[PDB]
Amino acid sequence: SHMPPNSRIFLVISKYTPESVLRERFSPFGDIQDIWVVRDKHTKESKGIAFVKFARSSQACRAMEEMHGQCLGPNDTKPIKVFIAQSRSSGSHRDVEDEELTRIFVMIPKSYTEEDLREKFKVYGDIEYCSIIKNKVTGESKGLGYVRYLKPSQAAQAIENCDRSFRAILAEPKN
DNA sequence: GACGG
DNA sequence: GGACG
Repeated sequence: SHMPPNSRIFLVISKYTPESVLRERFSPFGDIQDIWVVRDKHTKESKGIAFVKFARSSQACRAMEEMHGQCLGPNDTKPIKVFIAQSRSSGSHRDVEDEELTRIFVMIPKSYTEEDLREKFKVYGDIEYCSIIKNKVTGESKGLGYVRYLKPSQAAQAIENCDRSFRAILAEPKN
């Protein structure tokens, strides 16, 4: 229902954009599992808010990257906003920032240098920065590393496609 | 502009 | 198994 994480997008749309237009415009980006136009309890009208759940986080991220800022109708004045949605549990409505989506955390052989890591992970997208966690006295690698990509979908692709022995997960922010 | 079926 | 002087 909510698996995998970061596979649901949050939309700020026109109150007059129906679910069918969301399906037509967002289905190219992946396997849609649920489209949900949020309606006001008292008027039963759209609040101008929607959720779209995709089968993969990479699909949700590509949808966000391509569709944020687009318009969906002639009567629509403002562009739509598309974010990765917060979970139902907790998630105090705060917008997920791109910095929380672009960096992955991997287990790697001790022999890897930062350029070895970049070589193995450049195939999933444009890498902004690679680092390896080392003993800062001796310089020896602790076998853990970070890869930050330019786009959230690139980090999602890496997590979904790289060898399972890397144990690739989204990296928590430092603070 | 944030949570149903 | 797992975290950034």
